[PDB]
Amino acid sequence: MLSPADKTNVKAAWGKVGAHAGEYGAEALERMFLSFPTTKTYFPHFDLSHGSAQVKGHGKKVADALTNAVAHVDDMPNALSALSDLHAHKLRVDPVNFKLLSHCLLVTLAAHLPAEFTPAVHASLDKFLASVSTVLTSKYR
Amino acid sequence: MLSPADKTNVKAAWGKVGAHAGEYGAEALERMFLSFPTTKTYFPHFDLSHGSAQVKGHGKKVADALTNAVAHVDDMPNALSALSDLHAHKLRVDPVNFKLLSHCLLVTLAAHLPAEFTPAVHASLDKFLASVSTVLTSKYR
Amino acid sequence: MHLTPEEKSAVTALWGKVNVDEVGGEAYGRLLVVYPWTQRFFESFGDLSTPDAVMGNPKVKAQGKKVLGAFSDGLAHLDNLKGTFATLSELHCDKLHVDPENFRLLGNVLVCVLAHHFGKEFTPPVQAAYQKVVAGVANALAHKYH
Amino acid sequence: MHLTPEEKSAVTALWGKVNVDEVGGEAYGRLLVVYPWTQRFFESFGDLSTPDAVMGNPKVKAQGKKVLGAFSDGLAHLDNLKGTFATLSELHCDKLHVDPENFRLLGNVLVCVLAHHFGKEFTPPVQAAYQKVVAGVANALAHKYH
Ligand code: HEM
Ligand code: HEM
Ligand code: HEM
Ligand code: HEM
Repeated sequence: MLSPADKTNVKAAWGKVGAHAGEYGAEALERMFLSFPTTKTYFPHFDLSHGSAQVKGHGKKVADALTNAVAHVDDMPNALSALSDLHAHKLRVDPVNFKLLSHCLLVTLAAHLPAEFTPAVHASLDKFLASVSTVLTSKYR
Repeated sequence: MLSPADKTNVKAAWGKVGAHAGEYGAEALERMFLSFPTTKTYFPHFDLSHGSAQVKGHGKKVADALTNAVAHVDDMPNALSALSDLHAHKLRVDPVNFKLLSHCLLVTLAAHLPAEFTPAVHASLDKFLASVSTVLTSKYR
Repeated sequence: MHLTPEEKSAVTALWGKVNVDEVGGEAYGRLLVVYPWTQRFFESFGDLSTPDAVMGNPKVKAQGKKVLGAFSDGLAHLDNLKGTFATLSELHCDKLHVDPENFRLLGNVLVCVLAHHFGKEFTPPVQAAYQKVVAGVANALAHKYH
Repeated sequence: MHLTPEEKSAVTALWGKVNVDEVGGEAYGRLLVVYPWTQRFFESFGDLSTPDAVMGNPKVKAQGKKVLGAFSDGLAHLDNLKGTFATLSELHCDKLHVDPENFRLLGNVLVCVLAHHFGKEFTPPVQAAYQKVVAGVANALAHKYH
């Protein structure tokens, strides 16, 4: 469960992200593919080289959906319902890979927010990311 | 999420366990200690020899909690509140270890209930145990 | 790798009583019912809409048979799993695109099936030796991923 | 223990710039804050209730010092991590009773702290070499568990 301080930390960190959302979603994906090569098996139809526009474009879509979850932080299962259905019944990503992207997302945030990534906020963001992960894998079985 | 059919299947398998709940709980533990030896790190204060009274005692307590959970499947968070408090602030078992115990739990039931362990009951039991792990670790942070 | 002489003999004696086609069918079917996201590779296999259609699917039973025959022969090369499964490892990654996490999931369904099949002869120590082997094979198949 | 020339270089040059005592103190402190159940080994460290109390606790900083230092010596023996860490592996199992999964958690926290500290020179490829290394050292520390 996210506390009031957790919600305030996530909305403040993500407010700072702002208009870089998309760019940071793409860097997070690149970090993931290079650190954990088994995650490339869900993307055989994509150019995964450095600089790829398909990665960029997927970047933004992942980014936009986080923004929408942050804006609906008290009502997530409803805002991400369409998303939950697409991963469970179509893409079918093993739930294990959601922790790997969450880690990489955190690393990306750390590298670009030297001031806002305190111990407290790191904790809140990890909790926020695991909650999105749970919601996204809710309908799998 | 546990559907209506999962709850009917777990109450059916668990009723069949009936009176051996205690003994199967002890066997599940011994299987865990032998197959995944890192789980012994949480029990340095125990005599872990085959059939020790401490291992038998703990098997019965684990069994009883599961029975409580099947009885209150519609309200697990409220029914396991005390236990989930204990694991989050006192025992503090890493959450990965709940999947090893659930696995061994599964294997114990397979070996002792040849008639009842069909493919749908296996699926309902694994979801159910996942749900119980999820309620026990929900207050961790 | 690295079982004791006791561990190898236990794995081999049990394996001598197994019907490889029947168990392969049961294990792979339960993989598909219990963890339904593993069905993602298999839309061409037909009806998988309920547990009974899955377990009854003939395409599912032949995949099971192929997969368990390969496992079965790997049991003879306990000393060199990595060399034995090198080419298959490369194939699953470059061509089939199979997440190696699915090998872990089949290994645990396999161990549940052996217990359901053999009941009391699937003692804790026999289980322990089989847990090491299914992780060893999962590790050998993921080895050439890149 | 297998790194490419590019990976070894990336690892060694960045570690040349790390102040061990400082990175150690921060990485271990964030471990206790972000995954509070790791606080079960450290009841004797005193006040660990809020983030601030964890981050300026002197015993927390001294432990991080100790650990990262030993971590740093292993970076000199990258071709034989299991033989370098065998004695500490035994100690962690037989006398400290530490769940080896704790080693993976610290590995991810350490990577977050390097990114936070070095910013944009912790690029994706450098992260990937560090991810290999921390996985190696955690596997080396768990080697002698039984
Ligand atoms: C926080 C976690 C995640 C979020 C918020 C997320 C969000 C999304 C979104 C918004 C889309 C586009 C859907 C559309 O077109 O309407 C998508 C597609 C996709 N996701 Fe996820 N996703 C997450 C995790 C993952 C993970 C861990 C993987 C696998 C490693 C993954 C694999 C895919 C794939 C393969 C697609 C389809 C891409 C395409 O061909 O266009 N997702 N996801
Ligand atoms: C199905 C999941 C589990 C359930 C239902 C469960 C339930 C219980 C119960 C009912 C107790 C005793 C409470 C008391 O006497 O006050 C207990 C204690 C304990 N549990 Fe859990 N547990 C689970 C998983 C685990 C796991 C995975 C571990 C570690 C590998 C673990 C380690 C312990 C320990 C060390 C104790 C205290 C032992 C003692 O001093 O008697 N539990 N648990
Ligand atoms: C013990 C683990 C496994 C072993 C030893 C194994 C071995 C094999 C073998 C021998 C083949 C046929 C190779 C050929 O065509 O020459 C194969 C094919 C295949 N495997 Fe695996 N496999 C295993 C696990 C899995 C799992 C868990 C999945 C997916 C959930 C998977 C997905 C596939 C697919 C999709 C094919 C292609 C079949 C076809 O084209 O008809 N494998 N595997
Ligand atoms: C990079 C991984 C690690 C390395 C290289 C490492 C190394 C060390 C070293 C060199 C010591 C000093 C012991 C002595 O004086 O003989 C130590 C002690 C200790 N370590 Fe580890 N450690 C690691 C991770 C961890 C983790 C993740 C935990 C728990 C979450 C842990 C728990 C302990 C404890 C409880 C002690 C005893 C400290 C005391 O006296 O309070 N270690 N470790």
